[PDB]
Amino acid sequence: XXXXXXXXKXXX
Amino acid sequence: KRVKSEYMRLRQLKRFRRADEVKSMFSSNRQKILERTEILNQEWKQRRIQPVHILTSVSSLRGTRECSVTSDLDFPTQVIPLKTLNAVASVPIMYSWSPLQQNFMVEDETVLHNIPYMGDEVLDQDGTFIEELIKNYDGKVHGDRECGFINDEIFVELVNALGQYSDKIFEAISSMFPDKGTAEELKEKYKELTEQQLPGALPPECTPNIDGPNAKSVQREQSLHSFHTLFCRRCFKYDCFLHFHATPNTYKRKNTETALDNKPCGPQCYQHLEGAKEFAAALTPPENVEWSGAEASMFRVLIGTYYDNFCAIARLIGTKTCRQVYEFRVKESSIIAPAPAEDVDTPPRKKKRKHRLWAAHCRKIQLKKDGSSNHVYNYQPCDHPRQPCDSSCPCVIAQNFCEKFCQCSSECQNRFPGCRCKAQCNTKQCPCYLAVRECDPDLCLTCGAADHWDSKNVSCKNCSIQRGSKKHLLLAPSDVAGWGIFIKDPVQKNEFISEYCGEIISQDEADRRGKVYDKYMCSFLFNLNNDFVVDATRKGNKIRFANHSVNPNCYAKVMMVNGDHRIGIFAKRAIQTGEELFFDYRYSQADALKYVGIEREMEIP
Amino acid sequence: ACMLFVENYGQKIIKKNLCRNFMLHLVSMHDFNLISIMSIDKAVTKLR
Amino acid sequence: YSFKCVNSLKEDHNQPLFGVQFNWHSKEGDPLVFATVGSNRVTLYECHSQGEIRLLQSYVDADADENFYTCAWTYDSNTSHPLLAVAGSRGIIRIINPITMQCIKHYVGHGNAINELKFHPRDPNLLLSVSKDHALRLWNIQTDTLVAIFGGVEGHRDEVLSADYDLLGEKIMSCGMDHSLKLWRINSKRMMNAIKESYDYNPNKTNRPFISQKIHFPDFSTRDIHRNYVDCVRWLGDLILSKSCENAIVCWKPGKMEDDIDKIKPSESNVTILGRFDYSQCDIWYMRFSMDFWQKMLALGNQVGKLYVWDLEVEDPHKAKCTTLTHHKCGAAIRQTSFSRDSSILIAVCDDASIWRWDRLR
Ligand SMILES: Nc1ncnc2c1ncn2[C@@H]1O[C@H](CSCC[C@H](N)C(=O)O)[C@@H](O)[C@H]1O
Repeated sequence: XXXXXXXXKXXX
Repeated sequence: KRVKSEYMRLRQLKRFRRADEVKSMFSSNRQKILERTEILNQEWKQRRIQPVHILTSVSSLRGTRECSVTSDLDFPTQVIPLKTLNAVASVPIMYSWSPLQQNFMVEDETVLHNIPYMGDEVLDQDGTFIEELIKNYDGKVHGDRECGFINDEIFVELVNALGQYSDKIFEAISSMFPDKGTAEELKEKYKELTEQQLPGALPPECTPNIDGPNAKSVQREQSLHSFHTLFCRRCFKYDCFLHFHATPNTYKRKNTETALDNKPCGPQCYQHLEGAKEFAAALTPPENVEWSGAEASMFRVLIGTYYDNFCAIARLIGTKTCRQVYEFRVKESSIIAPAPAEDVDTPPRKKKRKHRLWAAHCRKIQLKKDGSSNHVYNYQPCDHPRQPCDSSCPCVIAQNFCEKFCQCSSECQNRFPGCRCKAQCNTKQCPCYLAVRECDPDLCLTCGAADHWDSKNVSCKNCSIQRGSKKHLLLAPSDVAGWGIFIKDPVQKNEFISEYCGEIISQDEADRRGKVYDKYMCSFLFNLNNDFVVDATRKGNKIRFANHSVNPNCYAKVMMVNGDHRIGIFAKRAIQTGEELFFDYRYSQADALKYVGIEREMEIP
Repeated sequence: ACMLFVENYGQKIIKKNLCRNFMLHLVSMHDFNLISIMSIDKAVTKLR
Repeated sequence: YSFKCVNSLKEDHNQPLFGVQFNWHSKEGDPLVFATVGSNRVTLYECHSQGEIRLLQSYVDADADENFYTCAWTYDSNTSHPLLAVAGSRGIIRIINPITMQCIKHYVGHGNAINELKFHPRDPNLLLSVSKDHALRLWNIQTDTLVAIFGGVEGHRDEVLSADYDLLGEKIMSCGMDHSLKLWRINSKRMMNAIKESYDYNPNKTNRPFISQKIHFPDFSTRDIHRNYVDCVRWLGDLILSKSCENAIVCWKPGKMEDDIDKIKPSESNVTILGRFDYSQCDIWYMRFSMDFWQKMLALGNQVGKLYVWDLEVEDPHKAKCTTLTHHKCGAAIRQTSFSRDSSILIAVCDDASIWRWDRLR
């Protein structure tokens, strides 16, 4: 379920 | 044990035949590309371009910045002066918003289907709220293990999984996929395998529209069944997008409202033959001419309409006379069940209906349920199939009138009396003005409620929503915050301003939306009632872009527009041309400082 | 609303030739007490 | 497939780099000049043989404390001079001419910030503006007339960045943060007309300002294509390539494999997916891939600085023979991708104010 977290204006 | 690998084994074989297929359009597309590229190349060749020229030194602009692009290689680092750019005034941000003048219901959203971006400065601290959000959505994120679906022969292979040849396979089908359904849905689709396609945009039986020549002789109720199902009398429209099912339309009505001037007014009427006329009243060899089933359709449609006026039937359908219709009406009635066609007068005729007893009911209405004066609920039709308007009356437990749209009959004392304000329904002595509702056109004959509903001049003021007496707004930045709304012409205190129109949504979704909204600090939401809330995010009115004051020139009054909870604006003080438009949002004080802190005032004392 | 509509769109209805179904909608309003018999004649006349 | 990064440069501003553009609108033999924008600096340059790229004239913002994001070339038939438009954090589209030395055109009216720029393939004077606003504003720069918005009552609830015209110019793709790919038919007579009357106007004609349209029902849309964002989708002619942060690239066609794009009803939602030319280690959004002016090759870099590039010929994803050009020095992030006006020269543009040029080993 962690893959569904995306906060990627830039790199992680 | 599951169908996925077999589906893979079935998908690969159909994938095998797709290799030339996928090659086909790819190759074909290039040919389409081939013509396209050169055609635009031709005109590109036709249109001459101007070679660019580099900057030269600007004498009057000597005092400027200089820069140089660093060659990552050993190449010389070329140097050029900077040069600025033109100036444009900024405008406040605004979401792409859609105009609205009405109200709509959207069902609650049961899936995340969105993970919006945010500036990413607060997630470093409160980053759990997003997965708190999906908790509110109960872990139902978009794009969860869908991977297309199962269809065609592989769908047929699901049916074979039900039988034993083969046990965990069909249970697995109803387990993993988001659209797994259940193994019972496989059994029904096994029965659906007999057709494999929808029979049509109709029930499986033949019910074409009558003007369609192949229309079956569908009986009255079945033919009428479409309308009531897809019509809403509450807002007198088909699919009233603001009210889904309403009620059966069976009702009581007197049938003797007809003068009944039965005459041989049409060649071969029910008259023109004494005996034929004689048998008409008693039943309350036809000609060789036939009847279409479509013709028979209105016959059962129209017999309910009057059951008696065969001449009007003839005045409707021009195929045959009143006779050979009245004959068939006799002939049709020779088979079908009788009709109610009943007349009543009710025990209450006059007196005992002094409106003070409704106020005496209202004492009971207040002495137990309305004392809080905050418990407000959505109107519902208090419909009493056999019971009277009892203590458990749907509107009584809802604590409101028996509306005319309800089926509490006319004798019901919980009906609102009327609007009898002979100067105007607009001010304190008018109890309908104290009523949350616009003065009903049927009631305030004393204030011109229905008088010239097309016109725009009347003494009453509680007559806005019924026509839409809207003002002329303005769009611009506001003194206090961002965009703003302004009035064009002077208005007086205690006067109408256009209603706060918007989408109607539920509390939880709004609570789900608000926390997201408040994370970006958004509020297009007005507290509708104890049960619902009005959304104005995407759709919205024209006043949605105004701002706030603690002492504004205008205020909002809660409205009950014909059983609809609505919200307009009214002027606190005098207004002349070119004024701002604010109102008290009525938040918490911590909220108010957080949200509407700007007040636009200095310290006089 | 009844005549003011059909004053403009009956020829559209005529072109559509859904007359036998349009009255079916008109059946409902009398069944809904919205319009009595008196305006019923108006519509059929405006067809013709 | 046979290339090499032969030169690389960097600008001293050190802010992240942004929209790259190669002047395909040009003439053969003429000195090819490319352009790109950073945070607040607009940059225009031309490469040359022997690995040299002469510095060219370029400007910079000095008042609006606003980061510029996107840009594209421009050309005027009346003056016969090319121009170029740029966008960013405030979205106000600005079109400058090196000959005129100044952008003397004002266009304000977007909400937050433009995230997509493209002129019409045929019209040299139109650009629909997808922004952070969830709005689609088309502009006739030549006549200084705004044109209809797209979406609205059925717009994009969430952000949308990627959009594209078909090469012929009758349908528009659009996809973004919402994972929906809403798409409209230009060839609609309603706005086929609207453009025609849009093309002509006078503020002195009447008091009423020009009234453009508001189209709200896209022909097709879906969200099942990508469980996450979709940000790099362009027209593969009749086909439509696609990809997401999942390091996966694919095409799709509306309906079934036998269904024409024009003949489908707007109400249909059936889908057909096809294509596997994928990648890895680029798990984020907000990059721009690139496809050649001749539509014969496909290219992209990776945030770790490697390049994922292939052709557009009969080579198909039945096996998808990979091609993974790269360099060791460039690894920070290739935000932007662009070529020369051929399969010869490529610019690799990195986040850290730096650029890198790949050249053909023809
Ligand atoms: N008087 C006030 N002072 C500070 N913020 C205010 C305010 N009135 C409204 N707001 C903020 O503005 C939001 C409403 S949307 C309006 C935004 C802004 N006034 C504009 O028109 O562009 C609310 O979330 C509230 O927090």
